[PDB]
Amino acid sequence: SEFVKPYNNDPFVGNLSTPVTTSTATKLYLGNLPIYRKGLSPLLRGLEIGMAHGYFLIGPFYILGPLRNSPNALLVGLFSAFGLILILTLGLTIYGLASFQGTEGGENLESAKGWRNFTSGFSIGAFGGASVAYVLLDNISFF
Amino acid sequence: KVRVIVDKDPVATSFEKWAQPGHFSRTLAKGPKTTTWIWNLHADAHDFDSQTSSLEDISRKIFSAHFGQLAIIFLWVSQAYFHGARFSNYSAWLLNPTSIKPSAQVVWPVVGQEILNGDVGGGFSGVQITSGVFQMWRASGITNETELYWTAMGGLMMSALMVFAGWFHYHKAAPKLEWFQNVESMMNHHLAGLLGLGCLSWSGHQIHISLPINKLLDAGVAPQEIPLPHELLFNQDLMAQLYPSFKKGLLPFFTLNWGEYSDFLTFKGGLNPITGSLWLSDTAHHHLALAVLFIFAGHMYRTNWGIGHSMKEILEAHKGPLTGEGHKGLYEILTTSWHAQLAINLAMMGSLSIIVAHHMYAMPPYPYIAVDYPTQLSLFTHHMWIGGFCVCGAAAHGAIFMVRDYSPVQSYNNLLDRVLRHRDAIISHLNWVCIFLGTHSFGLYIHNDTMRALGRPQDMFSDKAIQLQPIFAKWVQSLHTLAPGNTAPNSLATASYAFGGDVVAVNGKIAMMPIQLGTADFLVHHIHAFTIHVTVLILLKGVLFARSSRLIPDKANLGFRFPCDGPGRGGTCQVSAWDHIFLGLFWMYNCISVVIFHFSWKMQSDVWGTISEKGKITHITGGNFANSALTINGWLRDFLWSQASQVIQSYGSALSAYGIIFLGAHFIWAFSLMFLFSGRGYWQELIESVVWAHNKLKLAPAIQPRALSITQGRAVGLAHYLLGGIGTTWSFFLARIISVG
Amino acid sequence: GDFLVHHAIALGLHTTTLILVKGALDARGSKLMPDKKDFGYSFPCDGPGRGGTCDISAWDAFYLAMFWMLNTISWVTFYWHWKHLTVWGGNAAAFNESSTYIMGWLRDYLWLNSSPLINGYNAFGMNAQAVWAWMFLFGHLIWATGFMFLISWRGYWQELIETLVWAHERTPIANLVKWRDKPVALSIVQARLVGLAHFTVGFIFTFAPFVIASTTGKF
Amino acid sequence: QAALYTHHQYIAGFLMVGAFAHGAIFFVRDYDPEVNKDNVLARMLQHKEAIISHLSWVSLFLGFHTLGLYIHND
Amino acid sequence: NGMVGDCKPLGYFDPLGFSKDASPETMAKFREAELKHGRVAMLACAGMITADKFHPLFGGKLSSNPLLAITQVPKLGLLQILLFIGFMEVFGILNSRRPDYEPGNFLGTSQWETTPTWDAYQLRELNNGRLAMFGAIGMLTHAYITGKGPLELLD
Amino acid sequence: QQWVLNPLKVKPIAHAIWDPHFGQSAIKAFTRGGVSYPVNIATSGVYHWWYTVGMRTNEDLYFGALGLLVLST
Ligand code: CLA
Ligand code: CLA
Ligand code: KC2
Ligand SMILES: CC1=C(C#C/C(C)=C/C=C/C(C)=C/C=C/C=C(C)/C=C/C=C(C)/C=C/[C@@]23O[C@]2(C)C[C@@H](O)CC3(C)C)C(C)(C)C[C@H](O)C1
Ligand SMILES: CC1=C(/C=C/C(C)=C/C=C/C(C)=C/C=C/C=C(C)/C=C/C=C(C)/C=C/C2=C(C)CCCC2(C)C)C(C)(C)CCC1
Ligand SMILES: CC1=C(/C=C/C(C)=C/C=C/C(C)=C/C=C/C=C(C)/C=C/C=C(C)/C=C/C2=C(C)CCCC2(C)C)C(C)(C)CCC1
Repeated sequence: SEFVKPYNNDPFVGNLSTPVTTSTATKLYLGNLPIYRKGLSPLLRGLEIGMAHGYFLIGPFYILGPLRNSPNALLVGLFSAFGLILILTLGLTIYGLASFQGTEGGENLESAKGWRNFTSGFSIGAFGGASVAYVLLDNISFF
Repeated sequence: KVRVIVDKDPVATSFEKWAQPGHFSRTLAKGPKTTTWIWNLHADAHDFDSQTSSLEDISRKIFSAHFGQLAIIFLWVSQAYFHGARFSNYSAWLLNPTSIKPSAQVVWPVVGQEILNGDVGGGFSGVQITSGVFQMWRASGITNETELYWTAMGGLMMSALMVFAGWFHYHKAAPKLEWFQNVESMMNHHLAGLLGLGCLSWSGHQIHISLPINKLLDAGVAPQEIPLPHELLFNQDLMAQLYPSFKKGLLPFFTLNWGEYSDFLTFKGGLNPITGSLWLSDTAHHHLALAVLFIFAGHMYRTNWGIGHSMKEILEAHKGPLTGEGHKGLYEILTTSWHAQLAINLAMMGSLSIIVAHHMYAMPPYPYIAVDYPTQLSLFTHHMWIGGFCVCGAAAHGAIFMVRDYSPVQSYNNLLDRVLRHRDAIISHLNWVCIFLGTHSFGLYIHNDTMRALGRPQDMFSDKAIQLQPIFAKWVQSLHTLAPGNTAPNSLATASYAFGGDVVAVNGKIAMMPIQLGTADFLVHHIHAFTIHVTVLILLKGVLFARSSRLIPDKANLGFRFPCDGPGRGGTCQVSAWDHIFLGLFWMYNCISVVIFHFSWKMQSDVWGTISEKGKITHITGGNFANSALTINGWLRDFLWSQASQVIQSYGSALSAYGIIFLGAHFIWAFSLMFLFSGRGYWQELIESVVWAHNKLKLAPAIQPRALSITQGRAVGLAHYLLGGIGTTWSFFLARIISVG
Repeated sequence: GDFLVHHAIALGLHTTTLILVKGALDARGSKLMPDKKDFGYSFPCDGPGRGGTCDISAWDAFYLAMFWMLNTISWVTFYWHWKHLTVWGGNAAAFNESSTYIMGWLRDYLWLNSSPLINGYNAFGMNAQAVWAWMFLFGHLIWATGFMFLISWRGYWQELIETLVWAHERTPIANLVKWRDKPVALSIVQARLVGLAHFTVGFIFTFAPFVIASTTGKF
Repeated sequence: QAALYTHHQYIAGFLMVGAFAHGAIFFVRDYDPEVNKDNVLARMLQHKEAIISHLSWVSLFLGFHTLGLYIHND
Repeated sequence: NGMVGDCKPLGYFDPLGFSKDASPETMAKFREAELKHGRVAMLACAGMITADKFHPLFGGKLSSNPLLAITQVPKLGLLQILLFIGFMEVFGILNSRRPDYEPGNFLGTSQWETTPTWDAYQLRELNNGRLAMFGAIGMLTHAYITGKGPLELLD
Repeated sequence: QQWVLNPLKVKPIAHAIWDPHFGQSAIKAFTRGGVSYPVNIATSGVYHWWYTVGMRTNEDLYFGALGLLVLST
């Protein structure tokens, strides 16, 4: 048998159609991720990605941060998450400015308006996710 | 059939081609026109496949070169034995091993060097040795100097025989390629005939000469009163007196009542309390079992008779969905190309040297070698360095095979083709692994330094601030500690006391001790993994991208080692697989240097030392590894600065030679940087100015001087760098360990 | 000791002048490259032809002589610092005795006076010289990182960047984020410059710490 | 005192290297042999081979002998 | 027909003829259920075998009894296991919804040139799944009866 | 001003340290020079230079800084 064939029946493209690259599991999961999901607007793509990253970003600061052994450990973790998210959304905005200089199409991540909607979604979502993880970690004794 | 087929008188014996210097190569045979000719004569000396196209001739040259090398090695074994016979204190050490410093070299009084004949005990003045040959001979049972003298003479006879064999097998009766390509019979004879019979013979030697002599020495009999080996060999009554099972003869062997030999064939394990080393009965049983295993293994491959395997068929039968044709063509590759075989063999030899280094220190095999702290450190470090060098040689010869002997007609859609077809994925993923591993492993050290300097020990990656415990290593150590009862019931002790158990100590000094693993061990082990991974990255990229790359599609046409392909494409510098090896040698050097530093500090702080009558364990450095190895500042202070005292304060003492070599190796390491950083163009222009100065005086040579080639400059820089660094570590370790231990 | 170290200083000055004067005089042309002025001041090379033409541009003469400038100034400053530490401490018969051999410099100047620096912070605590210890190690690290750019040259890193470009372009999710400038390995003169930069900054950081902390800890 | 001496000696070395580098840039960029026909500056290029060879000689002598005496003492 | 579940000891084993006069949809549902049961039972049997004598997690002293261990596990761990399994099952449902869909192939084997070797290894998967299906039920039943784990029951 | 009274004993201060990464131990260690905050001990000789030149109070140094700022402007 042969589970490694040319990518899209093109032997001269620099890729291989391995199980990892071209399996139905990989295709399903990637195509269903928000950045690839069909029908999602750029705002919702950014929103889902933002909440996703903001929920987990608080944790390293909370437990491994300098004030882990302090009564305000989770507060400092949330503030650190907000700062890191501010840096990340600044990076997103400058990336959009540098890449999609001249664009008018919109409704597309590869355009200025679409990337701006995506960045707004990411920023709000990540702030909300950091706050939500703060709220859950305050009341973790519930579970 | 497998048969002997050789050509007679293939090459005449004459000094005419000794006189003709560059005869071996077509270009060099013309004669010199520049000084680069002189260097190329040495560079292409042993490149037989560039000299002659015939694989038969290449094989014959290689075979006789192997003979010459064995002659050199026999002369080296002879030097060891003869120096022990004559210019040594082996008898004094044999009488009193713990206090006597082993020494088998003496300097002559000429220019004040006579101080180097330091006080080594036993009424003998000489240079202390650290090779462990004294302990080797004690294990072998040598108790007199006549034995050392006569085995040295035998070694000289064998060296002469090997020179004769090398001459004969190239000038009088050279084999054919058909003879050389009998890989199946070669494997059969090397397994059963070389390894198997070697182990069987050594087991017999041990059982007959080493067990009785060593047991009597441990009992207390002085070497003078020990019965001689020839008496012991046939005196069955004495051997029955020592080991009662010998009175039963060989009938318990021929009948399968092998349990009768339990006394002198044991599975005791651990270390002998007297000598603080492995039990020689255990070693005899070990070698006997290995002899049986190798003789059993050597009857696998096909020969003149119908039974046996074909490695071609075995390889061709292994092909999977993700591998296409699988191992098809590899048998032909390894039968046709010597460089592929050299690559594999060098890789395994180097890994074996490293495994030897790891095994000997944890399980001291020779008597009174564990207490001989210089010997353990020297052997471990030496074998580590040899292993790294062999691994890089493996990578280099793999690249050479790729450049020269690779062919798609042969290796189409096999594992080699499939590996080349995703080399980019391989190297990119190894690059990510290297970045991740180095970032974590070194940034933990850097974090520790930062927090210590900021006065925040509570934020450290220490054993008491943020613990990174090697839970898996601790679990494996616990399993090995509990092994002798549950999973190895016939074993009476653990394989090595490093995992756990009692503190073996001979006299006051400590032979072996359990080695604890904590946060520092976690950090340094991940550092080791990072260094190994970067070395593998460099070497594997060199091997894979020897044919071509996205930068140079025709890299194979240029050759294996070439300077560049010009300043185009932004610069194509060191694109060659040779230059990849040149860079990987720096990285294995760094890897082995960190490994030996870890070994030295850990053994000095946690294992080596002394134990008093009550049990006051006092280590050489005082257990500072666990709390100081967490920072690079601690590595710089408590290991290099702290232990350099015994080197730098060595002037006016017997270790002053180590001090001089410390400085000289430093000098050579720095001298290497000239070649490593500089370039041929400047040097050729400087030589032009000097050549004008000479031509003004009518003495510019006919062989015009030239700056060294680019590849040669890189090679010279690498050689000087390695020599300087290795000599620095050599002098430092030897001076420190001889002074303190 | 002053005799010998002064002759060493003469060696340093003369060799730095040799490299620099040769670069200046051969910048226009040489027997290996008579038309160097056409290429200019700083170019990578002339190619592997004619035996190789590495570091031929007379900018590389400057880059080579920078190592010797650092070497000779280091010798000068070691001489100054050791003689003055001995004079200030009142034992000039340490310099007068030990400076005649090189192990005296390696032991009674570097090793002896490195203790208060490297003991800036240890397992038991920290002192006010911990910043000097950290900067000492910092300069060591930069000096070491310079060797990378000085030894390893562009072809290896270019091919490695081809591999990384392949990986970034082929992985999902991340390949939506795409560069504008094609990432390439550093040019030859650029990497010579970077390696020399890491060397020099390193030099100055290491000696600054060692010269400012050992003096403070010894007086 | 030590900080100031080290500082100013290092900057002196840098300034000297820069002076020579800009002399090289002048030679390769701004030097006009037609203007400097048989000049005091052109004669420097004329016997540059002698200059470089003798600087090589003195550097070699100094290094050989200083290193040798230091090793003798060592 | 068209599947790879047949074997030597029983041939094409269908005594009650469920597949007889059945649609390809029902056949695909049956094979998906078969492979899911086999895989889950492999995981179960391996989990009991390993955790009986080597259970370092959760303080290293949770009960070796399979039935008691899951009750001893914290609620959050059970919730996370359920979330993980559900996240695999949504992709199972999507693979079922796909136009090309073999029953248990998350790998998408149809796009590659497969052979009798692939068929034989699918048969290996299925046979091991059947054996593990019997094994897991046996282990749980013995755990309920005796209260010992698999290897302790063997002890 | 304190250094002027006792030049040979008081260690000159370069500037205050502002670092949130400092621990309590580093804070206590770097608190030196007869001040209540962490500081860096000057090794540039500017104190000696200005004292020799004629500066005796912080006001003179501040006015020098102001005038140099105007010069740069
Ligand atoms: C100390 C000296 C030094 C350093 C730092 C490096 C660094 C590196 N070498 Mg090596 N190298 C060296 C000497 C050194 N080399 C020398 C002398 C040579 C010549 C023989 C080479 C030759 C060489 C080759 C040929 C290759 C490497 C590779 C690498 C990389 C390994 C991946 C890694 O762990 O990166 C991680 C980075 C580090 C370990 C440095 C410290 C990182 C910590 C976390 C600090 C982080 C700081 C912060 C985030 C940023 C700055 C803060 C602020 C100022 C903004 C990396 C770039 C290999 C590679 O490409 O790997 C993929 C490779 O192929 N090196
Ligand atoms: C519940 C799991 C399950 C399922 C869904 C299937 C499904 C299938 N098997 Mg079967 N099979 C199973 C378990 C299962 N198998 C086990 C454990 C064995 C080992 C004995 C086999 C052995 C086996 C063979 C050898 C073959 C098949 C084949 C088939 C396929 C065609 C026959 C058919 O219509 O079966 C439909 C099956 C069902 C509708 C399941 C009904 C289950 C009843 C209700 C339970 C009976 C068990 C009883 C209550 C308890 C047993 C004792 C103990 C555990 C308590 C079909 C995909 C054939 C095939 O693939 O041909 C190409 C084939 O050759 N199977
Ligand atoms: C199905 C498989 C599975 C997956 C793929 C998976 C993935 C991840 C990831 C993402 C990669 C994170 C980030 C994460 C984190 C944590 N997992 Mg978790 N996990 C799985 C299974 C279990 C089980 C069975 C348990 C468990 C736990 C914890 C705790 C501890 C909390 C605590 O200290 O109380 C934390 C923080 C234990 C628990 O909740 O204990 C009350 C517990 O029993 N997980 N887990
Ligand atoms: C149904 C189905 C499938 C399925 C399935 C099944 C059955 C999946 C089962 C998965 C399973 C069972 C996965 C458990 C993981 C547990 C982990 C990682 C534990 C972490 C544990 C952690 C992080 C910590 C533990 C601690 O104790 C430590 C060490 C110290 C103590 O102080 C306390 C804490 C808590 C801190 C397929 C086959 C997949 C596909 C098919 O199509 C459909
Ligand atoms: C695949 C896989 C994996 C992975 C996984 C992962 C990666 C996971 C993750 C997970 C996660 C990561 C999760 C998450 C969650 C989240 C959440 C829970 C969130 C929430 C949010 C919110 C609630 C928000 C809100 C808001 C606000 C508040 C404000 C306004 C705005 C908004 C509305 C947004 C593993 C390897 C393991 C295994 C195998 C498979
Ligand atoms: C008074 C006195 C004296 C005297 C002195 C003298 C006389 C001195 C001199 C000195 C000198 C005499 C010095 C010099 C120096 C020099 C230098 C340092 C140089 C440099 C150079 C350069 C760098 C160059 C460059 C260039 C080029 C290359 C080209 C062209 C251009 C130019 C020029 C730019 C005495 C001591 C006796 C005593 C006391 C007093």
